Amino acid sequence: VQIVYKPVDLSKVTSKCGSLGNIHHKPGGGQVEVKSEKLDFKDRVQSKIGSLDNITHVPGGGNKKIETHKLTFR
Amino acid sequence: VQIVYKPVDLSKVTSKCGSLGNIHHKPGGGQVEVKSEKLDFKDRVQSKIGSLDNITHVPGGGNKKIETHKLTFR
Amino acid sequence: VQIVYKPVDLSKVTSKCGSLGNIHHKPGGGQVEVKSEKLDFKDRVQSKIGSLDNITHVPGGGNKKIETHKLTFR
Amino acid sequence: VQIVYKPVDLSKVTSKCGSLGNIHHKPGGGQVEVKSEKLDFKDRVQSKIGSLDNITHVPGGGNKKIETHKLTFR
Amino acid sequence: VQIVYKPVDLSKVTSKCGSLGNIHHKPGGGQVEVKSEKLDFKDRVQSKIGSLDNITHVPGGGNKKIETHKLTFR
Amino acid sequence: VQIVYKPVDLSKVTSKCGSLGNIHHKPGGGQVEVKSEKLDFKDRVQSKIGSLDNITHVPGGGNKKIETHKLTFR
Amino acid sequence: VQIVYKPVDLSKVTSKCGSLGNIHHKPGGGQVEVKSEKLDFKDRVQSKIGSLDNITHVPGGGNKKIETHKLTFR
Amino acid sequence: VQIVYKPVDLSKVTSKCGSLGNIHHKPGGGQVEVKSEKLDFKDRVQSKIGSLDNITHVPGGGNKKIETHKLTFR
Amino acid sequence: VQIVYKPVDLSKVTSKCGSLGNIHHKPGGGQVEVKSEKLDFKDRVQSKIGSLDNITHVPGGGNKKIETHKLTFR
Amino acid sequence: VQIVYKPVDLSKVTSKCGSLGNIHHKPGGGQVEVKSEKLDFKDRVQSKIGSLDNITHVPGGGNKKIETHKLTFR
Repeated sequence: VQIVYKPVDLSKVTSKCGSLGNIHHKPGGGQVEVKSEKLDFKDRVQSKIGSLDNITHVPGGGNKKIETHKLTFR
Repeated sequence: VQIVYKPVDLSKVTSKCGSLGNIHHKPGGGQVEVKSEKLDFKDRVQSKIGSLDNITHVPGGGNKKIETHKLTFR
Repeated sequence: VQIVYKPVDLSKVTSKCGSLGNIHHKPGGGQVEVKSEKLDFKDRVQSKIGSLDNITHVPGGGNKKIETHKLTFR
Repeated sequence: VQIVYKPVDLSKVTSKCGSLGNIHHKPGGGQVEVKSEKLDFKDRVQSKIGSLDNITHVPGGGNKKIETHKLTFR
Repeated sequence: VQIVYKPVDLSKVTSKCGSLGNIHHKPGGGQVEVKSEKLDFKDRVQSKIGSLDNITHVPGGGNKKIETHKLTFR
Repeated sequence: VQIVYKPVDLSKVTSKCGSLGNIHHKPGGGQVEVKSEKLDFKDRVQSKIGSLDNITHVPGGGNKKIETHKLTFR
Repeated sequence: VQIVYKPVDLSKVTSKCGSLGNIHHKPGGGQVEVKSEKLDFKDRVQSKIGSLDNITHVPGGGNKKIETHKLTFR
Repeated sequence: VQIVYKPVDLSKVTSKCGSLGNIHHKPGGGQVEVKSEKLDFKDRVQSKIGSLDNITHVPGGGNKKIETHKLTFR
Repeated sequence: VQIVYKPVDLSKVTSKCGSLGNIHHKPGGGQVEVKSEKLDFKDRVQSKIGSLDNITHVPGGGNKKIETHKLTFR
Repeated sequence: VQIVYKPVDLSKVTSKCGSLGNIHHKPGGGQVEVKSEKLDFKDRVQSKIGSLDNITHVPGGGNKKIETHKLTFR
């Protein structure tokens, strides 16, 4: 029983951008009304209730590598 | 019983952009009204209830590699 | 019993863009009204209830490679 | 019993675009009214209920390769 | 019992576009009214109920390769 | 020269209504596009140019008497 | 030369309404686009140019008497 | 030369309303775009240019009498 | 030359309303864009340019009498 | 030359209202953008340029009498 785990990974992620100019985020907010009474969350819940919200994201490169290696022997 | 796991991966993701000009995000917000009473979430729930929301995303390159390697021996 | 897993992968994703000009996202928001009483979510639910929402996405290259390698021995 | 998994993959995805000009997304929002009482979601549900929503996507290249390699030995 | 899996794949997807001019997406929204009471979704449901929605997509190249390789030995 | 102006006017306008029930005015608006260059209005002009508009009028009685008495001696 | 101006006016306007119930005015607005360059208005002009507008009028009685008495001696 | 101006005016305007119930004015606003360059108004001009606007009027009685008496001796 | 101006005016305006209930004015605002360069107003001009505006008027009785008496001797 | 100006005016304006209940004015504001360069106003101009504005008026009786008496001897 011989298991050889040898992932040869050569990877490059490259973003080339000269200049990012005028980014204008001007939002006139509104109205959010939320009515509830009983909220039950047990395990690993991500919940946003009644949000007015503004996200301006300007990453120079925004590159993301996700690598998962799982080996299980039963 | 011999298992040879040898994924030779050579990968390149390349975005070339000179300049990003005028990005204008001006939204006049409105009205969101949500009525509930009983909310039950058990396991691994992602829930957005009653949101007014504004996302401006300007990544220079926006490149994303997702690589999953799973080996299971039963 | 010999299993040789050798995926030779040479892949390139290339986006070349000189300049991105005027992107104008101006939306006049409206009205969203949602009435419920009892919401039950058990496992791995993604749910958006009562959203008014504005997404401006301007990636320089927007390239995404998804690679899944699964080997199972029973 | 010999299994040789050797996918030689040479692939290139190439988008060449000089300039992207005026993109104008101005939508006058309307009205969405949704009435329900009892919602039950068990496993792996993606549900959007009562949304008014605006998506402006201008990727420089928008190239996406999806590669799935599955080998199962029973 | 010898299985030789050797797909030699040489593939190129190429979009050449000089300039993309005026894209104008101005839609006057209307009215959507949806009435239900009991909704039951068990496994792997994708459901949109009561949406008014606006999608402007202008990818520079919009090229997508989908490759699935499945080998099963019983 | 004798002018006797004696209009004996006895007038009654009567509207009897018990109850006015559900009046529902929900119109999905559309699009109006009007192009002109030179507009000249001299005396007593009433002009509506490029209107999208919604009028809900529910008067309890809506009674209107118009009485004009003109006597001219030359 | 004798002018007797004696208009005996007895007038009653009567609206009787018990109750006015549900009046619902929910209009999804649209888009109005008006292009002009030169507008000249001299005397007593009433002009609405490029309006999106919503009027909900619920008068209890809405009764209007207009009475004009003009006597001119030349 | 004898002018007798004796308008005997007995007038009553009467609105009787028990109760005014639910008046709901919820309008999702839209978009108004107006382009002009040169506007010239000399005498007694009433002009609305580029308005998005919402008027909710609920007078208990809304009764209006307009009476004009003009006598001119030349 | 005898001018007798004796307008005997007996007038009553009466609004009787028991109770005014739920008046709900919730408007999701939109977007108004107005472009001009040169505006010339000489005498007695009433002008609204580029307004987004919300008027909720609930007078208990809303009764208005307008009476003009003009006598001119030349 | 005898001018007798004797307007006998007996007038009553009466609004009777028991109670005014829930008046709810919740407006989600939007966006107003106005561009001009040269504005010339000479005599008696009333002008509103670029306003977003909210007026809630709840007078108990809202009764207004306007009476103008003009006598001119040339």
